[PDB]
Amino acid sequence: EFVKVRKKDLERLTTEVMQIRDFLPRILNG
Amino acid sequence: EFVKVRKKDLERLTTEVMQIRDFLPRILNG
Amino acid sequence: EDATNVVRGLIVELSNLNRLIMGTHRDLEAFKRLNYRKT
Amino acid sequence: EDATNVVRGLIVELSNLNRLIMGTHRDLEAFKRLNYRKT
Ligand SMILES: [Cl-]
Ligand SMILES: [Cl-]
Repeated sequence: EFVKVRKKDLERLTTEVMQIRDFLPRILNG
Repeated sequence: EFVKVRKKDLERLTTEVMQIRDFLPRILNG
Repeated sequence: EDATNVVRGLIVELSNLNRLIMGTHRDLEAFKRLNYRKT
Repeated sequence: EDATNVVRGLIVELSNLNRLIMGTHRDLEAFKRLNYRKT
């Protein structure tokens, strides 16, 4: 089963994920 | 413009997002 | 079929977390800065 | 059109971050526990 998603919204979600990936590890690792 | 996404994968992504939402704030706020 | 409301919900949640991450980052940089001043 | 590879990439990234969050949580609970033993 597939659902439809706006490409721009998936690009935005990707941006948010990449931002947590880039800045969260340095905080958690000290 | 729309793209297709597996419902199960969007449900999994939602689970991952809800888990960061539930456990990350307590760590960051001390 | 249209999962826009779910995805936009995830964008809002993750963007809130990202705002909190950057505020924590700036508070940690500030805390380390103040300890050099105290010591 | 099929964005499965992108979404699965996000699942892998977020699940890696969630694993790191729980490991940090357990390390913080352990650190607080050891300070009560030291003090
Ligand atoms: Cl924002
Ligand atoms: Cl996992």
